[PDB]
Amino acid sequence: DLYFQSTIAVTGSIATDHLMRFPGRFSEQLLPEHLHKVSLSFLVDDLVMHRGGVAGNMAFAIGVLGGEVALVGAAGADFADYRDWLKARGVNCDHVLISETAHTARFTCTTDVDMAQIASFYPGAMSEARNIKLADVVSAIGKPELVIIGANDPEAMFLHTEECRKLGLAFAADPSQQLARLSGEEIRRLVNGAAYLFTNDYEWDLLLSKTGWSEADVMAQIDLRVTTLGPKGVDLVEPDGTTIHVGVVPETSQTDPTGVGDAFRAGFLTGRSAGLGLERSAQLGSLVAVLVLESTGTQEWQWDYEAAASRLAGAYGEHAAAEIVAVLA
Amino acid sequence: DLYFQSTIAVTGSIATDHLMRFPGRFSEQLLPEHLHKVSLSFLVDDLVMHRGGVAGNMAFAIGVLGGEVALVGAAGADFADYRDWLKARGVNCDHVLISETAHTARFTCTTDVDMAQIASFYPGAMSEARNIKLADVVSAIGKPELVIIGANDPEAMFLHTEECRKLGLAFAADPSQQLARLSGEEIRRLVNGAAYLFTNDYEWDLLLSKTGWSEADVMAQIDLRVTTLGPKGVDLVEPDGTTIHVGVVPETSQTDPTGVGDAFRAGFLTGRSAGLGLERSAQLGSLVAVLVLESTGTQEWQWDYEAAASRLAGAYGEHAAAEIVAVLA
Ligand SMILES: Nc1ncnc2c1ncn2[C@@H]1O[C@@H](CO)[C@@H](O)[C@H]1O
Ligand SMILES: Nc1ncnc2c1ncn2[C@@H]1O[C@@H](CO)[C@@H](O)[C@H]1O
Repeated sequence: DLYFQSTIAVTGSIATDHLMRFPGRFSEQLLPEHLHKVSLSFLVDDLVMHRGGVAGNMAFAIGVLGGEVALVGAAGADFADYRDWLKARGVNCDHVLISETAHTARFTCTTDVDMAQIASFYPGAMSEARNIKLADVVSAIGKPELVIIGANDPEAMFLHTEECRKLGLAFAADPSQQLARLSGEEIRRLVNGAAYLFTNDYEWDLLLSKTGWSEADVMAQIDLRVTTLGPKGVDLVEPDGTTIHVGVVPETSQTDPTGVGDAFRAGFLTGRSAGLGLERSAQLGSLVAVLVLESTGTQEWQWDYEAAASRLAGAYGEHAAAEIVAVLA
Repeated sequence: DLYFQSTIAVTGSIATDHLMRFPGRFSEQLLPEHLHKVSLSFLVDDLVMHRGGVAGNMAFAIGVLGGEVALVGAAGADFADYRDWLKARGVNCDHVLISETAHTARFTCTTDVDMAQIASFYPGAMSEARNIKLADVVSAIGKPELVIIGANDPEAMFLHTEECRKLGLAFAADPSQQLARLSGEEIRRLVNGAAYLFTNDYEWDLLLSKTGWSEADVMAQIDLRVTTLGPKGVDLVEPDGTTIHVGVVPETSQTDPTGVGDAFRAGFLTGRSAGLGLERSAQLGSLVAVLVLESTGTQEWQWDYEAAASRLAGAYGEHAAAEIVAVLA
């Protein structure tokens, strides 16, 4: 592709999140005989609304961190206010498709005492993301260094990936939130040639369960597997074997785990974009991740290059801290 | 209790239900390693709003069937319209507590291809049900023949049960939807002296799991256990052993399983109130149940004493049909 260069393009959902808390344990209610057919209803304690969508969340964090970033997804007419919120953190919202008729997607999530999460996602306007052409985005802003293919309209996820394939754009397969809806055929066609494959360990097992793939089958198709491991940090795997592991940044609170994955990805890719190695990028990712864990909502954390250095030092040593803080603003 | 007699009083929730469909299988996404901590998000196909709440649903069906019924629960100021809907089917709504400040409860439910259900319930005004005194209801309308203690504000469930205990009113323990939220101590104190204990088989196992009780411990405290069994119908158990079983009324469609339990209970109790035996009452219950299964929403079915006779005959024989249709309007 001989077109001019220029950014991270974040594709994926744009939504309003309704986050609720169940003051009990989901596992305790999940009987393994009855898992053939669940019958679950959780009386919640709390209900609160925040800006969301995987693409919204990732684009926001890249912007906070000072990265150049374009948000590419479909929203309802209601988007104008959310746009202003994103633009305030430097997010390019020019290529957001605004539906003439449909409402911005709605996420309804319940979190339990162990940070387990059970949620529904109503697409609304998201379904129109299949009508967005990345070719038009590239035309206007140049080739991005990376396109993130986040959870989105299932058809859009594939069309965007195919467009990256034919445009010769590097892409990160980040199907996370959609693995439950996507068939094994649908997951398989998103993976080949990915610079990065992002998931957590559950989703990793779900992917391999539904694809019929072994880990070896996947590593042959991708440049890097990134698998977050909850409290055990993150694994960075290479073509066949080499594995870098970074442990979490210890949390002061487990408030709300929504968007923790999105935040890690944004920090990590920002790190990678700034010439940081895999280990250092994952350490920065882990910090943004914990900042999200300690706040309610996905985009309600702050940046403060002083507190960042301090925390990174405390978890990873002062070499890590100094290396990360430097390659930034 | 030497106060004058008169009705079924239905206590439990009053809500707005948001019902969604996941065009996949929950079980297929539920990995049994990862059940320690789930991470589930379902892209849904459909979102629709209907009148709901266990008490709303049960009171509605008793009313449709021509029964005398009083609805006792807490709702928001928004209740006026829902009231008119209930009154149109003969439901006494005089003893509904209307919150000055809080919103009518919200149920958000996702149903999969196998009729499994995963849901959140936001109490809002329901929490004020703990301020309702059944003594005041009894004062105004006389002693009901039965009080149903449906899923409600957890504290209200117990206060209502205690009030039935001291007022000497027969009550049906129907904790179904709240078993997930209630502790084992909280479930245990709802059961003693119940004329009926209603659940499905999952909830039955959940109850015994969380109470630390054996089936024998429960049967010693209640007059009858009624355990619905999905496609395998319903078990009616007696103090120690005698078990009547009634199989389902074969469905023409599996549209929406929400409120199927509530409908069975309403039909069964209506049957019991009309001097029908346990078997005949469960057969009538099973019909209301299938009528709910075949419609979207909980209160969107109809009555048509001609089609009722026909269906009952087809499933249970024409003796059953004639016996049930007779003791009604
Ligand atoms: N199935 C889904 N499809 C697209 N986005 C989703 C889905 N489930 C959750 N999300 C978004 O992902 C979360 C953060 O990772 C929320 O902000 C929510 O809006
Ligand atoms: N946890 C709960 N507490 C009270 N009512 C509930 C709960 N979960 C579901 N419901 C109500 O029960 C359903 C029917 O049984 C819905 O109409 C819903 O409003």
